[PDB]
This record gives sequence, C-alpha cells and structure tokens, in this order.
Amino acid sequence: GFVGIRFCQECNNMLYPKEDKENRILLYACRNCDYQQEADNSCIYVNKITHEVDELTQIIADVSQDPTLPRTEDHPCQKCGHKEAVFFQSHSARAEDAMRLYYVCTAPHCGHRWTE
Amino acid sequence: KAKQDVIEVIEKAHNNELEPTPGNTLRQTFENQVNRILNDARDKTGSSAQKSLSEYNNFKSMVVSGAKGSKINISQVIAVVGQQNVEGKRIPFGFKHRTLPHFIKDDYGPESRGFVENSYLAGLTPTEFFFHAMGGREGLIDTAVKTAE
Amino acid sequence: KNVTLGVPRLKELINISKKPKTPSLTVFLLGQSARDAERAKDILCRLEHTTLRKVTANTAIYYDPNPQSTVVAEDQEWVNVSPWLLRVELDRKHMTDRKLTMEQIAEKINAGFGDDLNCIFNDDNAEKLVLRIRIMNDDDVFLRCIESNMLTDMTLQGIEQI
Amino acid sequence: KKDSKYAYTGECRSCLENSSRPTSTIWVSMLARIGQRIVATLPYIKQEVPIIIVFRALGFVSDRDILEHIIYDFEDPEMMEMVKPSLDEAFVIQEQNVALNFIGSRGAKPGVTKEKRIKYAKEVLQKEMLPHVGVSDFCETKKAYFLGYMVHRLLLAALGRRELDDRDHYGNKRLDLAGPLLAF
Amino acid sequence: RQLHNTLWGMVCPAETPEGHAVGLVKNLALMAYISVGSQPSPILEFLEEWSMENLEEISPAAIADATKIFVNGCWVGIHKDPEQLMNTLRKLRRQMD
Amino acid sequence: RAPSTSDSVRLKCREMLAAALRTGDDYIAIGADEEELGSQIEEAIYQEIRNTDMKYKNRVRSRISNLKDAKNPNLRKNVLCGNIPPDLFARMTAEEMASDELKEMRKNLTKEAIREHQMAKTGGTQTDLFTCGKCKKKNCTYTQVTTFVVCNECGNRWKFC
Ligand SMILES: [Zn+2]
Ligand SMILES: [Zn+2]
Repeated sequence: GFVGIRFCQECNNMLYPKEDKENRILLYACRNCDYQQEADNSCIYVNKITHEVDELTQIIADVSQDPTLPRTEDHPCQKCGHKEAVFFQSHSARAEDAMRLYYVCTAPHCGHRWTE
Repeated sequence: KAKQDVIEVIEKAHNNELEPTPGNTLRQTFENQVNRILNDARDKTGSSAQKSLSEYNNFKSMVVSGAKGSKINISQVIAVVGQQNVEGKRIPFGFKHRTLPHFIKDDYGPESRGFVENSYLAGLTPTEFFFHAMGGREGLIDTAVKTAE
Repeated sequence: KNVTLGVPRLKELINISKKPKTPSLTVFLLGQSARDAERAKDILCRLEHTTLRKVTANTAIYYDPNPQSTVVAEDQEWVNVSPWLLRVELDRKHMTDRKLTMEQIAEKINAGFGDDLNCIFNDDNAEKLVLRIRIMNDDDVFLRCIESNMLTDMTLQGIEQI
Repeated sequence: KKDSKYAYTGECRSCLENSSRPTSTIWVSMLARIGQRIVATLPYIKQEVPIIIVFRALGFVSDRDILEHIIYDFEDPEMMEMVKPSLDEAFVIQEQNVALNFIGSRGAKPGVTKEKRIKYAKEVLQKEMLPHVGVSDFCETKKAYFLGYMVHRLLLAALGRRELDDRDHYGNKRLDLAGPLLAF
Repeated sequence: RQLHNTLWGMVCPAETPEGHAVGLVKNLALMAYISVGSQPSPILEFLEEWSMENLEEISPAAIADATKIFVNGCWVGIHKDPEQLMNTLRKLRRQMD
Repeated sequence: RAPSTSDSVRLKCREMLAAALRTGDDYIAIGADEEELGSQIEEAIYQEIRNTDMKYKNRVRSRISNLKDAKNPNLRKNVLCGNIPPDLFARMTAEEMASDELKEMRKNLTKEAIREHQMAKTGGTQTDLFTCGKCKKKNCTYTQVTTFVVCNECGNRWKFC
C-alpha cells in the first residue's frame, strides 16, 4: 500500500494529517483553509527500503514499434498469441542485480508485456 | 567455442541461473566470467600459434633473443588481437544501451563489446577497428598524464 | 578488490593525507576461527558496520488510536498487553546473514533513545519480522525525524568507519 | 555531481537566438541530505530559491496547478513522496506579491524599497530565465510548463527510471563555425 | 580526451596530436558535414496544421498519454500519434519540400 | 516440583504459561501436568533473572509466544512430553525454539551468507613443474601474460622471462 496526495476542496492545496484528540480519529486539514475531512486509509507514510518496483508498470506498449530492438519468435504472446515479440533489460538505473528480460508482444492493439 | 560459451553464459544470465559469485554482484560476476573466457581463448590461440612456428621464423627469433618483442605481440599478429578494454573495463555503451549504431541494444556479445576476433594479418572489421582506436587513445592519455605527474 | 597502486599510491604515501583513497586493514584471525570459515563469518559480521537500513525492508507509520485495535491484522499486541506507531518490518535473509536477534535490537533501540519509547518486538517464529515502535510520556513529525535518524545510523552490531 | 551538496543538478543553457544577451543557465538541483528539498539557481540571484516559490511567483497560487505542471500523473504516489518535502517546505508563500518580494530580496541589486524589488523580480523572471521559450509580455504559461518539465526530468533521474545524460555525447554538442564566431 | 563512441563517422578516430593536447584537437571525417542552420517557422506551421493541440490550451491531465514535441528545445504543442507524425515528417524531409 | 510463589506477577506469568501450554490440548494427549510445567518454567525464569523486571516479563512473553506458536506445535508437544526440560526451555534462545522448517531455513540462509561473504580465489593454471623457493613445495599456479608463478602451499611469487 501507498499514500497519495489529496488536495483541498476550496483552496486546492496540500492537506496535512491531524489526529483528532477529541474524537480520537484521523483528519486531514488545510494549512490555509479550515477544511476538514475524515480520513479512510489509516496510513500516513511508508518507506520501501528494498525499493521493490515492478518494471512492468514502467514499460509501455509503444516500445514494440522500435527499429533498434531485438525480436524473437520463441516467446509468443499470451492474450493474442502472436509470434513476434521484443525483449530488453530493465534499462533502468539503480538496477540492483538482474538482467531478467521483459518481453513485449509485437502487434497492434495488444501491447502485452510479460517476463520469463 | 569461445563465442558459444559466452552465448551460453548470456543465456543463463538471461534466464536467471548464474548465481552471484561471492563478493560480487550478478553483473560483476557475469563480466568476470566473460572476461575469463575470452582471456582463456586468447591464451589458447596464442599458445597454438606459438607452437606452430618454425625455428627459421623471425618473430620467434627476436622474441626468444629478447631483443625486441614478446610472445603476446606474435599472438596478436597471428592468432587474434583480443579484448579492447577501456578504463579497465569492456567498451561502454556510448549510445543508449549499445556500443555502436550497427549493433542492437543489450548486445553484450564479444564482438559487440570490443572483442577483436580477427588478427592484424587478416585486417580488422570496422567496428573492432574503432574499438582498437579507443584502446590506443586511452593508452596515449595515460602516457601524457604520467609524463605530467 | 581495489588497491590503487602506482603513482596515486606513491603520492598518497609521500603526501601524508588525513583521507587516503583505498584505506583497508588485513585482520588476521587468532583463535580456531583462523581455520574454519564458520567461526570467521561471525567475526566478520561483528567487525562490519550494520544498521537498521541494512536489516530493514519496509517502514510504515500508522495512527492506530487504540493499541489493541491494531488496524493491521497481527496477533502480537494483545498477547503483550499514544495513538500512533511505526511498523518497522525487518528482512529475514539479511538478519540471518548478520545473525542478529530481535531481543538485542529492541534492547539497543530502547537504550539509545532512553526510556521514552516502547519497542514491542516480535517472536522469531512468525513469517513476518514486524516491529512496533510507540512513544509515550509536532508529535507527528517527531516520529518521522526519529525514524529517519535511526534508520540512517543506529550501529546495531559493529563499529563505524568499517 | 558528487563533489557538492546536491545529489543532482538539472542544467539547462538557454539562449533565444543569437540574441544580444548571453546564454542564461538554469540549474535546478536537489539537496542530498526532512530531505529531498529541491532548489534552483536563477540568473542574477546569488542565493538559491525553492522551486515552489518560483512557480507561485510565475502566477500559480493553487497547489494542484503547480503539481500538475510538474508531475503529469497523480496515480503513482511513489513520485509524489519525492516532492512532498520540498512542497511543504515553502508553506508560507501563497500570494504572488510575497513570492516576488522573496525572489527580489536575493537580487544582486536589492531595491531599497519594496516596489523596486518587485519590479526587479518580475523583470528577471520574464527576461533572464529561459529566454528561448519566450520573452514577451504574456508567456508565463509556457515558461511554467518548461520549468515543470525540467523538474519532472530531475525527479525521473532521481528515481533512476531514466539514466543520466552523458556529458561527452556529441548529441549534446554543437559546433561554432566561422559564422557564429564572427557573429559573436 | 578519450575517444567517445558517438564519434563514429563524424571525427577521425586516428588523427589527433600526441602532446599535452592529445584528444582535445579533432578533425572532421571525410564525409562529415555540419548543419548551417535554418528556421523553425515552416515546421511550426506544418505541425500546427496537424491535429497537434497547442501547449497554451490543453488539459494538463492529457499530457500523460501523449508525446511531447520539442523543437530547438522549445516544448510546444502535444501530439497523440507519434508513430504517424514521425513517418509524415520523414517522408516530407525525403521529398525536400 | 516447582516451589509456590506468592508474587502476583509470578503467579500471573505462571498462569499465562500454563494457558499457553494448554493450547492445542496436547496436555491431555501426553498426560502432562500443564500447571506443573508452567510453574517449573516460571521458577526457572525467576532463577535465571532473579527479578520480575522488564527482562523477566519479556522472557515470559517470548516463551509464551513460542509455546503458542501454532506454526510449529512440535516444540510445544516436545515440551509437554518432557523432551525439553523446563530448565532448557527457560534457557533456550529464539533460534533453539524455532521449528524444524524455520531452523533449516535459517541454517541455509546463514550458510549462503557465509559463502557470499567470501572472496573469489585468484585464477591460474596449477602445476607441480615449478618449485617454490620459499617453502620447497612443488604445487603452484602459473599465469602467462612473462610467466608469473604463484606458490600453491608456500605461496612463492616469481616470474620467468
Ligand atoms: Zn484547504
Ligand atoms: Zn500479443
């Protein structure tokens, strides 16, 4: 789980957290406005020391139409089941230690991605 | 054989079978294994070339007399030049994840990173010629800074 | 690994500097540890600096009003028994590698910051190595500051510099 | 650059087109170390300024608008956590006038009065920083979009999602032949 | 000073001084050619005609699923079909019109 | 037999330990006196600590958690069946009380970490054709590049041109 910023309704600004000492609950206030709202996530801040980020969420379908990217047929898509597909490394800095590929299907309207 | 072995190593790395060697990360151990394979191949080729010379050969005469040369010079001249390292590592990725526009992205293969497979007698492919130029340039820079310091 | 021999090392030796480029020691084990690696791994661990950041995996702060409420599903507080806490869950592989135990970690965390917090560690049988740090006696950012400064440097086991 | 207090530096050499004024440099850096407090180095300003104040000075009171210009997607809270520090840092600047005063106060020639400082700040923010996007009367929108882009790139670099730019890559180099050399 | 990879077919990898200035002085490759310069206005008009929303009037939420077009480093306009825009641009340059 | 205690904290700890041991009903199956085992554990803990301070309460809580850990009832069954004397359980550490699977996993992780901490040995062509002058041994490794020699056992370093 994570926490996403929720802006004020009137002033449209950053809403800080506040612990309601009276009703003993969690509230979000506005520094400028006096807007209050009852919180629901019951979390404030989370840190990922390992930084376990899914590279698939970063990959995009458009990479398929790349003229300088290798192509293979031995890893057909799943959904469409096409044959052609591309593969490449994380291509992301701070790669801890891995060259695990990320195959991406090569066909319009599919944009499917997977790893083996 | 060396090319096949490096390809198998790359396959294992791609499928996550190469376990990290102690004291080194996965990339570090992969690079170390590749370098050891290429160095072993170069040594074997050089040894084979050396044993294949004749007493009347002149390179061997000058090397054994020690006047000028070395066994590595003969190996490079006949057998194979070898790896063209820069900054104590293989050729980097100047472009986005690849050495030169010819090669494809994420091509860690030997020739795609500098391995000059030919020999000075049989000429050099353009890509490895450029890499050899880079190695020479590194050497010259080191010479200049040493002379200055 | 790296030693930087040649002109740079000569220059460092000639110019006595307060910070060399590749400082290092060559410690020789004395006891039976000199033979079997098993009894040298512990020595290496105790000479190597370890900190929460090296053993921690995730750190989430929660404003759990009632301790027994336990907004998160964990049956460790009720047995043990301020409207907020830190669930600093620890990695297992790293902790095993350094061979620590939650008992000493809790003792150190409690002692370093005095008798101002109450770290309810967890048993070493559960899969998740959760913790619960609470403060009893600006308060919101106080947890952020304390977690930041402890994670940055706590010296669970080892010395500095190394 | 590691031999400094900034973990990253978003350098950008702007020059409109062979203009009379020399090229201006904008460094949008981030403190290493709260932590992760972003700063900027505008021309003719000896001190640094937090990015949020600059955005407000450009005429963006609302916080949501500033974030929208800087971050393009709000569905990845992982990125939002990086800007929250620097965002909350400048919480005492909402109106534009105060932002201008703050920016002008660091100017090389601090106006003895308030109006002079405001005028100086407006002039430096509309003619010295990022000339190439536009130096007309009403170009604050495009300038803000470009600044948000620079910040977005800096955040992407920090997250490591996009490798840093090499300094010796000729793609980031241009050659001045006899033409520009004589024009200078 | 080191001969960067990107200097392929632009700068001679062999010709250079060997004194203190080694690597700094460089020579163009026989085929190397330097752009003399042009104007962006025709390109700006050509892009404006296509379905390229201009930057000044555009919903910020629409920037995500899109591609940012930079001309001479000016972030201007936004497109929703890079694959076709790039093709049209390339064909146009090929025809030299 | 564990002597009775008039301390309220000690009595509460003994009751908690007895309740923990009663978890899983293994007491009936083994015919073991849960109250007696709890009293013995509490007495051992008190003797080890000699004070019902934070250390004693933490030790009691840890022991109760270990006994009631349903992920490894084998330890609880062994304790109820006398395999682990109450003194041993009182003096047992978390690693000792870990279940079989947890113990094996910890051992595997520790061995893997120990191996990973090591340093890769320097490569070379080991041969006995070269005699080391520093130790008299024949084992050694050579490296061609001038042929450098590294002693195998003695470790003599030399080169041949
Ligand atoms: Zn508000
Ligand atoms: Zn598909």
